[PDB]
Amino acid sequence: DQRHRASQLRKQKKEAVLAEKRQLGGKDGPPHQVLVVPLHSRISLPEAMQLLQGTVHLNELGNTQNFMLLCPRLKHRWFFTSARPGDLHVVLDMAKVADTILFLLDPLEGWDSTGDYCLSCLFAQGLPTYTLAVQGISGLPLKKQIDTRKKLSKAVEKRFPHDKLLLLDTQQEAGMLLRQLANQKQQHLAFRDRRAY
Amino acid sequence: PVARSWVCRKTYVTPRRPFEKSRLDQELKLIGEYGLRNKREVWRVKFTLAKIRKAARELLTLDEKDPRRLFEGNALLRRLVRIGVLDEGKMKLDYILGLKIEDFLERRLQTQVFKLGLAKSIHHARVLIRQRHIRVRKQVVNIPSFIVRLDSQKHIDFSLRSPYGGGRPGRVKRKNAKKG
Amino acid sequence: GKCRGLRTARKLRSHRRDQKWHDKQYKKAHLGTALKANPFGGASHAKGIVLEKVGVEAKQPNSAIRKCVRVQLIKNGKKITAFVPNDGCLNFIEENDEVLVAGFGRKGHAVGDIPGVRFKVVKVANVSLLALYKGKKERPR
Amino acid sequence: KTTGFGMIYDSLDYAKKNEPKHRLARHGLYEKKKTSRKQRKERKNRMKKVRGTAKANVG
Amino acid sequence: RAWVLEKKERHRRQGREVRPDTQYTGRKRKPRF
RNA sequence: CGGGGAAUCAGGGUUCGAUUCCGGAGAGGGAGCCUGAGAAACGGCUACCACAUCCAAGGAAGGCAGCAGGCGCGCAAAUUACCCACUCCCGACCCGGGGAGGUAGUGACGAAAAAUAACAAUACAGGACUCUUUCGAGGCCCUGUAAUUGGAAUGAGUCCACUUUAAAUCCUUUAACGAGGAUCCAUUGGAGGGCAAGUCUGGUGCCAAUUCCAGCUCCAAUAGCGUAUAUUAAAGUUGCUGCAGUUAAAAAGCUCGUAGUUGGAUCUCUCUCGGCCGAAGCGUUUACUUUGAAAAAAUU
Repeated sequence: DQRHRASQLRKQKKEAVLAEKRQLGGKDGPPHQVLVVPLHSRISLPEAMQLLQGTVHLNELGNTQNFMLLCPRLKHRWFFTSARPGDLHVVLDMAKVADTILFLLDPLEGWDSTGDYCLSCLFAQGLPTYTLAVQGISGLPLKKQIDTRKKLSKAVEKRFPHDKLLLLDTQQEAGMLLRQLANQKQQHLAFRDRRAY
Repeated sequence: PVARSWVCRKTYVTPRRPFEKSRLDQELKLIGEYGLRNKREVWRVKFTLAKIRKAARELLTLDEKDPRRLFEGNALLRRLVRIGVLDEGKMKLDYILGLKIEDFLERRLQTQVFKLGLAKSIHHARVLIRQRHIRVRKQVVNIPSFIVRLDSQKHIDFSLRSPYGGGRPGRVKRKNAKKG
Repeated sequence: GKCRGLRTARKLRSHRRDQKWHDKQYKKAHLGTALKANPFGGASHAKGIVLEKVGVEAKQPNSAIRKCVRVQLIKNGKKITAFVPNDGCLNFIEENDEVLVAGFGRKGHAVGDIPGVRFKVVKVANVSLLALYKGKKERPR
Repeated sequence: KTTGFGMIYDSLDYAKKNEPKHRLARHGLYEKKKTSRKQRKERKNRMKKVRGTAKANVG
Repeated sequence: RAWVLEKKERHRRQGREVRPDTQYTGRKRKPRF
């Protein structure tokens, strides 16, 4: 009876989680909105936005371009947007609607002082789920790539205490990044959940 | 299944009473004229003595003609004479219980360098060992707590590759002479 | 007195078996019902979602108004009332926050000053209260 | 001080018989194939889905 | 704070050595984490 | 899961052992088999039950408690890396293969060693010693303390080479550069109620006492130190060693009575067959003690 009772509770909780994970990004839900924010002036954002693009539907505006990405095999619908830090009504308006924020990081230092300003604004407003990607670890010599990754994880630990760093270098690692973003638990913000936006 | 060895020990024991005035001062006295870094180098030498004292009192309860008492009593006494904490004429299991911590701490390489006139203080000895200025026989030693056997006592030389030994001047002297 | 026969091992063994149960420390760890009603489930820490903020009055010889929080644990759904290190540390806690909760310090018994509260809050939003109060870190919301 | 091991062979022919492949390649007498384990293992599993002479046509 | 005072004076009745009664008798030093 | 075994340890114990060695069991739950020397085998098959993938909707296909990796669960646990060079295994084989296994990555679980300064001069302060009854003098010593000077020594690092290694890395060896606030800057906790350590300071308010906050000074351990929880010792507060039951927790209302437990004194080797011995009834049967064999390593 104790084993059967335990499996009854596990059958309940797993069906609840399966409903919530399928409802975002799937065929019966809104697109998984990803906001890509670089944190240094040495990060080439058009180079990173090239790697993320399945079939692509490229929408664009007067200055920025936000493209729709559909992956039929992986069964997940994306909406990728970008925002340079330092323009407050740009970054803060599209981050309160985003489900995932992708931070791009300098291989050498942690982030610029502008990126330090942007992070203080996003932390106070409320973060959704975030994933950290290092863009230029292959430009460094191969000897120091283990060593400089060791130094980078120190400078991140002041603000992101225990979080894995990924790499955005190839199309392979880009494909690994999309799978990490798709299958990841979502941070439920209290404000925007109670209202329709 | 790995080809590794997981066997490892602790070489010290923390005392039960952490703050008592009598034990705090006898330990601080030992750090003073032997130039130790912490209390752990006091508790380590205290621990290696109790291991010897436990082995002595286990053999002593055995009767005199027991062949394990004769083999391991002679083995224990030879090891203490070899590191120079026991006199030659004091080879008996009863004299082991009369040892103190200060007999073991006197046999370190830090203490022997100060006693041999190779250094100006016990703290000057410690920095001289660590900076690769001291060798025993033909081998350079960094470890101040290197316990010196009796055969190595008169062979503590002074490092042929050192400025204080063979004669190649240091970084500071070379940089200074370039100024003029 | 106690029987001292050579062939009395069975009675000496069986009696000590039954007289162990009459120590309350031995019964708590061995009956198992003291871990079923434990909110932590035999753990050392537990995470939970903050429901609201409340205030708890202190004892009669030392009057005070201490401020606690009502947090509902995740893994079992039980409600516990947790203590915050001071009133200054309550600025970093909002409702519907995930907090990591430990015990206050005496294995189940309450504070020697304020009754009714048995747990203290260690982390909020996956950062620690010590680093938040000392200005070392900032918390996301 | 420096400690090492060495061995002297009777001829160059006996050295090419009794030595490991890596020690000869340190001297320039042997060259190894440059295929990583992934390239051999994925190719191996790719041609076990094909039966016949078309095994040799696997990319 | 007042609970500390009656315990100090009880120890004063017992005759053991006590610290003198001052302004800093019962004061929480700092928050405890 | 069991065991070897781990922690603690005066002695007796108490607690632990999912976990690398040994034995067992299992491969989503059950069941039935084929082949084979050996399997009721799941990196084999056939069903049912629970899930779940592709579709032209007829059909096909599945089993990570293997190595990575992800989701979930949670207080809680690392790389979708390189190699068969080591140890061994398999094969028709000296040659092929091995996420067995090895090597790097992450790693303050834990364990060992061990930097963050040393010396000389100058100035004050203490303690000896020579001459003086003393005060005092000591180019008499010794030891400390510096908003004081001085060059001597070095690693941490940056970066050729050699060595290492399957190829590398690390360590080890070495060219070059590398230290005065040597800013190349050591933390974590606790103290004005008991153990190590307070006749402190400034804001905040109740009728001089008194709620809250920020500091100073000191103490301890130190590349470490707090907190929570489980457990051991403290605990002779589970007592065999070794506790108690008048008044403090506790002895039954009284007697008879099965099992169990405990029970007064007494008792000082031999017969045939074979070469003084060997075979044999052994002598009432035990418990006890001593000796001998036999008992996996690793751990101790």
